[PDB]
Amino acid sequence: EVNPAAHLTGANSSLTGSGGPLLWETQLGLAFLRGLSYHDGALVVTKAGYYYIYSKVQLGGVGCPLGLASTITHGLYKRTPRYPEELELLVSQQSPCGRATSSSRVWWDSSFLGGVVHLEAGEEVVVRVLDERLVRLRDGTRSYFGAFMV
Amino acid sequence: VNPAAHLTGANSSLTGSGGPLLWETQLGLAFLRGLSYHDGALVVTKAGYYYIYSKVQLGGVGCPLASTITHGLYKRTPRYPEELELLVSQQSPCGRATSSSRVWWDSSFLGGVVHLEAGEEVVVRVLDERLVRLRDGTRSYFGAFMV
Amino acid sequence: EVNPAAHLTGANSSLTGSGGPLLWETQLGLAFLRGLSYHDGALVVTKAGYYYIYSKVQLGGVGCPLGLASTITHGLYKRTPRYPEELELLVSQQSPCGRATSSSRVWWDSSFLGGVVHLEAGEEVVVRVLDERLVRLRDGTRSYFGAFMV
Amino acid sequence: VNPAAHLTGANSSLTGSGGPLLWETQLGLAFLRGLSYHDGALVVTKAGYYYIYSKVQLGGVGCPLGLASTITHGLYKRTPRYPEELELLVSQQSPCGRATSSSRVWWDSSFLGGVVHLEAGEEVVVRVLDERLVRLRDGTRSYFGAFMV
Amino acid sequence: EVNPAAHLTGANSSLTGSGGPLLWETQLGLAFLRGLSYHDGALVVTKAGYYYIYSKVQLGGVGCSTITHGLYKRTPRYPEELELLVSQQSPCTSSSRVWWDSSFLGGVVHLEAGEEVVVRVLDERLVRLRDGTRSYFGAFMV
Amino acid sequence: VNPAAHLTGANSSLTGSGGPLLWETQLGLAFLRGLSYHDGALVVTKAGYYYIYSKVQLGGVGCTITHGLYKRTPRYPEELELLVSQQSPCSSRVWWDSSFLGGVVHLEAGEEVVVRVLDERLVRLRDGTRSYFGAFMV
Amino acid sequence: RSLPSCKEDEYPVGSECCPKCSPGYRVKEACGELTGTVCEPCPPGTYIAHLNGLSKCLQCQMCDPAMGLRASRNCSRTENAVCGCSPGHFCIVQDGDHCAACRAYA
Amino acid sequence: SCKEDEYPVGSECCPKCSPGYRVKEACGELTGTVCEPCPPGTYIAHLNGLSKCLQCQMCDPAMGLRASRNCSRTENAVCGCSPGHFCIVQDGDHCAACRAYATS
Amino acid sequence: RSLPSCKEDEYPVGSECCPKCSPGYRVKEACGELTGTVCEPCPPGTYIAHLNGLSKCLQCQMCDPAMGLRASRNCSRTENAVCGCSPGHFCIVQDGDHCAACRAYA
Amino acid sequence: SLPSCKEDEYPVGSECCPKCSPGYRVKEACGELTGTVCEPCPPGTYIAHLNGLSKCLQCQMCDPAMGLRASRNCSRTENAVCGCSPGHFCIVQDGDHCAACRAYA
Amino acid sequence: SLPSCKEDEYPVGSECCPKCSPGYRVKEACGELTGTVCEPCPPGTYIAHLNGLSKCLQCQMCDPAMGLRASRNCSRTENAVCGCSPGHFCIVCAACRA
Amino acid sequence: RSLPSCKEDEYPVGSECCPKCSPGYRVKEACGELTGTVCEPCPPGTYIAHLNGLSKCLQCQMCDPAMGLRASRNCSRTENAVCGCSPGHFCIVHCAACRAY
Ligand SMILES: *[C@@H]1O[C@H](CO)[C@@H](O)[C@H](O)[C@H]1NC(C)=O
Ligand SMILES: *[C@@H]1O[C@H](CO)[C@@H](O)[C@H](O)[C@H]1NC(C)=O
Ligand SMILES: *[C@@H]1O[C@H](CO)[C@@H](O)[C@H](O)[C@H]1NC(C)=O
Ligand SMILES: *[C@@H]1O[C@H](CO)[C@@H](O)[C@H](O)[C@H]1NC(C)=O
Ligand SMILES: *[C@@H]1O[C@H](CO)[C@@H](O)[C@H](O)[C@H]1NC(C)=O
Ligand SMILES: [Cl-]
Ligand SMILES: [Cl-]
Ligand SMILES: [Cl-]
Ligand SMILES: [Cl-]
Ligand SMILES: [Cl-]
Ligand SMILES: [Cl-]
Ligand SMILES: [Cl-]
Ligand SMILES: [Cl-]
Ligand SMILES: [Cl-]
Ligand SMILES: [Cl-]
Ligand SMILES: [Cl-]
Ligand SMILES: [Cl-]
Ligand SMILES: [Cl-]
Ligand SMILES: [Cl-]
Repeated sequence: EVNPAAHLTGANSSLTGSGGPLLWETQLGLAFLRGLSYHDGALVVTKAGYYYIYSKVQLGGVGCPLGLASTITHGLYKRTPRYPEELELLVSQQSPCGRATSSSRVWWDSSFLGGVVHLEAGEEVVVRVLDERLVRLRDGTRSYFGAFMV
Repeated sequence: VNPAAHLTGANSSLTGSGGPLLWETQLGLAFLRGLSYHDGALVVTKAGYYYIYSKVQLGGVGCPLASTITHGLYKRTPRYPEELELLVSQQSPCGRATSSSRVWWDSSFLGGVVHLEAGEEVVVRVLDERLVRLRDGTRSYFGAFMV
Repeated sequence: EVNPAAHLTGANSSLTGSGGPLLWETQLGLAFLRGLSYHDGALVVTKAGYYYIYSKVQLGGVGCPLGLASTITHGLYKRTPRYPEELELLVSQQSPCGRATSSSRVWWDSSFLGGVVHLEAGEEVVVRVLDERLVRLRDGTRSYFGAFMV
Repeated sequence: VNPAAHLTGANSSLTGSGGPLLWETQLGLAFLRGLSYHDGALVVTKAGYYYIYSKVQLGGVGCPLGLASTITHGLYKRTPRYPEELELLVSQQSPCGRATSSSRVWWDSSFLGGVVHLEAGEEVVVRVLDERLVRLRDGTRSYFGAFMV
Repeated sequence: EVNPAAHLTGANSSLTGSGGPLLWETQLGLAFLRGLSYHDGALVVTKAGYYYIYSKVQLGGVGCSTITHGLYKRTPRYPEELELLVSQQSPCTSSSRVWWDSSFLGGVVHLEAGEEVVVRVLDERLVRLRDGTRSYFGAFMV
Repeated sequence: VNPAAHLTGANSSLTGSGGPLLWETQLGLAFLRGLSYHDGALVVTKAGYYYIYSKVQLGGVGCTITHGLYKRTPRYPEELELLVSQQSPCSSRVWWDSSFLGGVVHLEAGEEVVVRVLDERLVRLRDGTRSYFGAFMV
Repeated sequence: RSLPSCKEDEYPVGSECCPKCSPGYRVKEACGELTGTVCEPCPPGTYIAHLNGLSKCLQCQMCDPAMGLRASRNCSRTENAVCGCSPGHFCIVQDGDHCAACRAYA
Repeated sequence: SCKEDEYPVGSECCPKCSPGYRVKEACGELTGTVCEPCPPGTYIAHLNGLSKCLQCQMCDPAMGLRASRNCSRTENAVCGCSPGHFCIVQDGDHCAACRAYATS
Repeated sequence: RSLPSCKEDEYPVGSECCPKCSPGYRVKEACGELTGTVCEPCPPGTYIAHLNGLSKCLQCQMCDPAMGLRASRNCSRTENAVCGCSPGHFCIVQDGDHCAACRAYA
Repeated sequence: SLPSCKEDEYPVGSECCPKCSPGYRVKEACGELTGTVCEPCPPGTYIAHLNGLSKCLQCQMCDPAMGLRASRNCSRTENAVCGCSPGHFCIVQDGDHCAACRAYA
Repeated sequence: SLPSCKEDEYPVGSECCPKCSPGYRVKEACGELTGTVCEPCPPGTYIAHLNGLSKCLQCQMCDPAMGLRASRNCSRTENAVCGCSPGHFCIVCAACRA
Repeated sequence: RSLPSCKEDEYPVGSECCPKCSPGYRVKEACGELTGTVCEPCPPGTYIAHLNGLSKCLQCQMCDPAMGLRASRNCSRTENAVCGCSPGHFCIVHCAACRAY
């Protein structure tokens, strides 16, 4: 009785800039799927139940697009045929430049979330960050998206 | 059936009274499966090891008392007359802000595995409680599952 | 029958300064091992599989340490006899203080990561923080390292 | 013919890659006499003892951010006899810090020399830990050489 | 026609604290002697002639006057050491702040058979030994 | 015979005239062997590659030094920089610092090398052991 | 040349299709081969704005007075609250549709 | 139902261990609470039914702190300022951080 | 005190050692009693830099133009990519012995 | 590149001879019939990999006057590593490791 | 002690040889031929005067990290000259703060 | 068992021993079988303070006015200059440097 689990890793394709969700690697390096699928950025549930889902995104930059006004949103969202809108699950807000000055412009910060949610067969979870320009991809170890059934 | 719970930040969520944060247990994302709830606490029914977690969303329109925030998970047990700290974080966002009057946001996450006996309780505390920014249950929450 | 789990806590000897991993307490207080073991800072896997691994480190300071790098990592690493270097698994990059930080106030910042990884028997996981001078040890509740099979 | 060389600072010297400094080998003051060059390294043809040397000019306006407390300038051997570089001759400096007035120019030159044994096919390179400190000009201020003794 | 040459490296016995010269390693690691000898800190000349001699010492410490770093000749022709090549440097601060500074000297000097060259540093406690690559002493005939 | 020389700072070493440093060629540790000297310059006789070096002892009672080796040749009407260092020397404290350089250069018969220091006032002459200038063929 | 699917007002249930529930209502029991979808109203504090097949309603957002905010529109079973500025406050950051934080006028 | 000096273990109400002592073995209907002293570095300050002692806090020298009261089996350590340091952030009875006096 | 181990050129499979694959390749199948270790080369965008018993190659790092960087050496089977300044940029942030961000000339 | 020896060998003249184990240096190079003759690194030195070195690497010292002591001693196959002396805490960092410690006040 | 050559020639062994124009180096020294052959300086080098040099002089690089750019580029007859980048002012030109 | 050696006032030449020269003089020519050590005075700017077998004299030290120093004792063929403070000047750091009030 295999327990569903997955870990997907930041990829060179990861940031579409389309306003769609982030995409993720599923097969290479540290990424894998066990009893879950993937579709267009989404972990797709096969087996219904309660899943701990989690994501980390590594942020950083040389200054911010908006100065001390800049705000980041990092979230996990459910897509389901039962509703025609995406539903927020777990969301964080950060003020990434809040401590920066003009002579201290370069910054790095990670955002992590996790939580247990109920998912039916055929439902999907995706990760979204606004603004994607602050995501600093490296090699799949700094940004990632996963789940396992509990 | 493996116990699990996810509790969401609530209208009530802040009593203000030196008591812990309060949470919603049934509406929306919130649920209890084989754990119970009482006055802010997840209450354990089946003894074992649990991964407990909490996220709280902090923020403010600028910065007015204490610059240091504590966000913690704590155990209440008839085995000891004080709450025991389990997993605790400290944060300083206002202390180091370049502008005192800017809107700011910061999210505090923790989790870990702790051992819990039947009848033992876990609560979440934040000081100062007024830095917690409630919305719709997606940004501040409290959960657990047995591992 | 017994699902492997562990939780290891910061302790007086956690910060060796040797370029090696953090060490941890494994028995007293909140620390325990159940079906995992410990060796020089590592959780040692005995039963192969997929594990959620996590670590928290409490950072902070009075002012900012001299000569601190611009970027600091907090990460989980795999040691395996399949490779003579450690493999990065899950890493956060942060800039917690610098030049512009006031010499005179206390700052605090906590770093959490988690994720699922595949581990064979005899493989190990360790935690590293690039500059240990930022780690603020207390009583085992602010810095820690754990895992459980999923 | 006694092996000798002097390589000089050039616009490609500072790669920022974590590799060694690169050098000009033919133009101006640079030359190779019975030694070769490859990716920053002086490559030995005739086995023996060589005095090796390097100067790097450091300086700046202010101090680069996040500068380490200990900066090294050194000469290192690469050999097929070992899978890592071996340190030969190294200096530690603390050229500037967060206190350094960001309103003025500082300069400091680092020189080292010594005799080492090199076999045929072994290589010597120069590294500086933090290339942002290095102030290239025209080949007169930073350089790398050797001659057999 | 074998040209005398030597390179001697910092060692754990290098700093005697006795008012005498620094001592050095002569065989292990990167150290060697070729047509020169060694005795109590000194390179001892067998073949008379002009030598380029050199020393590097790595100095440093955490917080903290003048440092002196020198090469000196001992000769039966004079009851005292002759200063050959010498440098003075200022040390050093936060007393939480490390400083480092390397001192290099080189030059050509005439040496007869049986004459000796040694290295001295004052104050010896500011020398930061590591692994033989930071502080060293050598020569070759030119 | 392999050419070589070591020249020592001396009472006349700093002219204060905008010309190069001068040096002692015969007394104490100074000597010339197959090289000559002329108004501060080491003068080459036998052409080829030389390791040239100079040390200058700098210092002061309270308060950009350039220290350089230079080529004079009838092949060009200006001095040519060979090897040059910059140092930030320096309120009210005593300080010392030594500048050393060396390197291999090609010199033709008749060509000259000199040493300059700006500002010359910062050179602390003592007895020829602390500021010197030398070369040898390699 | 498309593929067949649930209608807009239906949702999947196995390989079948069941009718969606109305706004302000959630599914209590799925439809069966005789039986219709059984719907129940969203309890207070929650909403669902559209036809749905959700088992649970959506939590209403609170408008944070500490953020200089107040409800332009209270929550109802069919609609989320909307937040705008309190009296004596101006919006300092929009979040697209709505306002996120307001400051006083001194 | 347990009185003050007892605590619940399964179906039973068991006697508590004294301060400085931990429950090595819970009471059964037939065998008593077995109390053992906390090992070094840990403490329990009250009558208790804990299987594990509380870990004592470490006073961090890099924060300008030392132990003004050592950890014992019944009492957590308390922190105050190191010599040549003064308090800049205060908690309850102790400091959370001290800075050093400047000198000339 | 250590346990007995395989040679610097071998790696554990169960209770025995097998030979390690060369840099640039990963293990496709382990020794049997009478099968050599079958290695397979690293796929694009991955690398392994040493002799290894790894079942999966290491992911190559990306050099971010938004940080002023480009690859000064491209990922290869045996070597990770390495980053340098983009043209018209100079290094302004260091990470250990290498550049982490570059700034465009004004 | 050029033609090279296998990982467990190193070049001797125009040929290749087997490398010595970690902890050992080359005492005598291989001939056609005769293997590489190796010998253990003396105390104070190390070699951490298969190697063709004639001389061991010198171990680093940990300077008590910088508030340090060896947390791991030099051995034949491994360099010493430095950590704080008792009653000292790290105040200076060199990359991932401590370069100096300060005594408690 | 006299120069080997009159002002407009330079010594090459026993002989006195004609010089080469700015921007050109001596490719083939006088010897069997009474005359000199001159060839252009390669890119990145210069020679600014009448000369008997076998190698051209390396042009200086203007350091952006010091707030400098070339106000005059390097050419075969002239070295680069450095001045401030846009928005900077000379502090020493050898360095430029904004 | 002690070993043979030049006398105090002699110095080694080859396998043999020659007499040293007086302070203020250097060896111009080594002693021979029939001939004495030939010595010659040290030129101005140099000294030698003891009997010696040196081919060169030691260079006298200069006293740097710029460091607030004057010669208290001038250099001579047999002793080195010694420096102290100039008038209107007192020692900070023999004094290596002095201040004007
Ligand atoms: C929401 O409810 C409260 C009290 O029940 C009322 O006073 C308020 O005006 C309502 N707000 C709006 C915008 O309808
Ligand atoms: C705490 O215990 C230590 C350990 O021996 C002792 O040296 C120290 O003085 C004690 N401090 C106090 C305040 O009792
Ligand atoms: C690396 O790859 C690209 C093609 O993808 C090529 O244009 C570029 O020049 C290569 N870079 C290097 C440094 O070889
Ligand atoms: C390293 O060596 C010393 C000297 O023998 C020894 O006493 C000490 O125990 C060693 N250190 C460690 C941590 O093993
Ligand atoms: C030393 O000699 C100088 C120069 O001739 C002379 O003027 C001075 O008076 C003398 N001073 C002493 C102290 O001998
Ligand atoms: Cl990544
Ligand atoms: Cl919320
Ligand atoms: Cl802790
Ligand atoms: Cl240069
Ligand atoms: Cl050393
Ligand atoms: Cl001098
Ligand atoms: Cl609901
Ligand atoms: Cl307990
Ligand atoms: Cl315990
Ligand atoms: Cl693997
Ligand atoms: Cl070797
Ligand atoms: Cl050795
Ligand atoms: Cl020429
Ligand atoms: Cl003599």
